Amino acid sequence: LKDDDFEKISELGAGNGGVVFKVSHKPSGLVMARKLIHLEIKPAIRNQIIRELQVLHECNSPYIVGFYGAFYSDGEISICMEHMDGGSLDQVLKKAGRIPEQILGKVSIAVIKGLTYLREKHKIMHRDVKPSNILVNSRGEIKLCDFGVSGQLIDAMANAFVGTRSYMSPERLQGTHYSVQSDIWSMGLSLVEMAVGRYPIPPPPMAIFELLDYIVNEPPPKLPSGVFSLEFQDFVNKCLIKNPAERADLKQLMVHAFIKRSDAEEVDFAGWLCSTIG
Amino acid sequence: EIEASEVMLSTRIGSGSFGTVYKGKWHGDVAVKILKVVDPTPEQFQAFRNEVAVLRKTRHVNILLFMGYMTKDNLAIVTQWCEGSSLYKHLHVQETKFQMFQLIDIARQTAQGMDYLHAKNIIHRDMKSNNIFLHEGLTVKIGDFGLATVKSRWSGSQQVEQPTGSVLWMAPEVIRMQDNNPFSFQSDVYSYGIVLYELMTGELPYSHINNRDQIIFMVGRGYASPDLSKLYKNCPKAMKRLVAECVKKVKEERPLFPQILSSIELLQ
Ligand SMILES: Nc1ncnc2c1ncn2[C@@H]1O[C@H](COP(=O)(O)OP(=O)(O)OP(O)(O)=S)[C@@H](O)[C@H]1O
Ligand SMILES: Nc1ncnc2c1ncn2[C@@H]1O[C@H](COP(=O)(O)OP(=O)(O)OP(O)(O)=S)[C@@H](O)[C@H]1O
Ligand SMILES: O=C(NOCCO)c1ccc2cncn2c1Nc1ccc(I)cc1F
Ligand SMILES: [Mg+2]
Ligand SMILES: [Mg+2]
Repeated sequence: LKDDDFEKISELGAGNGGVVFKVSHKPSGLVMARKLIHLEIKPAIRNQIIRELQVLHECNSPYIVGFYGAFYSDGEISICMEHMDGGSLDQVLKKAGRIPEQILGKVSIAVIKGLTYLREKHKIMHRDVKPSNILVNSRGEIKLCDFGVSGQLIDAMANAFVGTRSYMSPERLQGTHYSVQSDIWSMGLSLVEMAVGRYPIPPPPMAIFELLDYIVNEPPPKLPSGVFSLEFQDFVNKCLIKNPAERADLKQLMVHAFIKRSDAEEVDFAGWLCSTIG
Repeated sequence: EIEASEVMLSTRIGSGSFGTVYKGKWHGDVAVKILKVVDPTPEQFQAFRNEVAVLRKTRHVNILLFMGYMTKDNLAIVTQWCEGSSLYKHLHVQETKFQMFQLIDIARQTAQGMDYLHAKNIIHRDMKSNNIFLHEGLTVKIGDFGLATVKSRWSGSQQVEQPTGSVLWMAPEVIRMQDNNPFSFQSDVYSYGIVLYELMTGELPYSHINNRDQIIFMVGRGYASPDLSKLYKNCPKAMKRLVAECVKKVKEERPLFPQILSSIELLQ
């Protein structure tokens, strides 16, 4: 895949790392998302990142977004993924005041299945479990994107401008050993940010470092009781545990009653998504 | 203000923390940075125009010229175009092999430029290796200085007063935001010390951290500092003392740029 064979149709969104454009593939005539991450790195690092991103070809699962290729055009690494009509879930928070609990359970099931597929088949941790990094489709599909396939890409990203928010587990910020439990902590934070209609680090603005200190040395946030089921509060509390050892691992999360019950429940997520985003 | 009809926008170069760079041809080669601000409030725009004035007066061999602004092609600034690449590109992207005296000369020129900028009470925030360009080969040019009214977003008539820019060069005191006005001379001194570390190491600091968030937290809390064992063995010892001096956590203990300039003048 080359730069000259895409015609940018629209902008999907822009983040601190880069900007994603809804584009067309001239040779094949299909619409795909093209993520441009601007970074100034060595050509050897560019080739290393491209080869490491090639691995994304065999990452096939209903809970991870598609991948067609990646290449470096001019001062930017460009990754080509399959287009998700619903965009990301942060777009949904901008649409709806708060995500309902049943679809939130569906989201949780999708993300844990994606995480366990990634861990079991690729030995890869997401490290970026955010509302912006899980994507939704018109048919009801929920997939994971922007996970840590290329380590050198993460190292190049490390040199980044300051952010506004953070979804990091305290063990990563402290610098201690981190495992998938960091991803579970991040996804628990994401569940809190979806259930309530706000970014939940400063419980009901505050700068980035103050956010980070607060999530390092003070108790983790919790959902507002009385407007949510006890099961989903138990699920997020087990996800949002400061100690990685006490925090539940994936194997407990599959057999977590929240996940099993939400899988038993039949929720028409496609219709609700179409209603809330038009 | 500069009338946009005379300026012509050539191929894009890139984007940054608060603007996007185009190549312009207004009375010669220039660089036009369209700002990310979509609806600049009149107060912000007026304070920015006062900046346009102050920065247009500034004239050093070591800082890029600041011609002016234009409100027609959205909100934009016209600055001197630098054919020479950025210092970040030479040190990391191109891995340019600089001799000892060349690195000392880059440090001296940067210190001189920041000294002049500080003498007119201009706090060159967003100070990093990206903003330094090696014109004609070795002459150091500081750009993207000042512009505090634009780099930061505005909550109407109130500036957001929150950090903005790359975190590897940011001061712990401006990372913490413990004060409404933490940008000062010493913050620029710390940022210059970080660029000094990059000059004396050839690598970005905190290479053992892969996530920027961990960097921010452990810098502001003091758990992480640029270790001085990465510096070159051929680096003079007083140069090492100078850089360790510039990167100290305590704001007030960091020296002011005349002292640093005296330090390199002793080194050379
Ligand atoms: N395949 C896709 N389909 C639809 N929208 C997408 C797709 N990929 C990305 N996007 C959108 O593009 C936006 C830009 O994403 P990024 O550039 O990764 O920034 P981000 O996701 O907000 O995370 P950071 O930390 O800010 S870089 C996302 O927030 C999505 O809304
Ligand atoms: N006057 C200039 N002459 C030549 N290239 C420039 C000039 N100003 C900016 N650039 C280039 O434009 C690109 C983006 O620069 P900026 O938008 O200023 O971002 P930055 O300098 O990396 O950091 P900040 O915080 O945004 S100023 C880089 O590749 C710079 O080398
Ligand atoms: O895109 C990234 N982050 O963006 C939001 C903040 O992480 C991202 C971050 C780290 C990373 C390591 N190797 C690839 N990485 C990314 N790219 C990426 C990879 C796979 C897919 I599928 C889609 C993608 F966009
Ligand atoms: Mg993303
Ligand atoms: Mg610059």
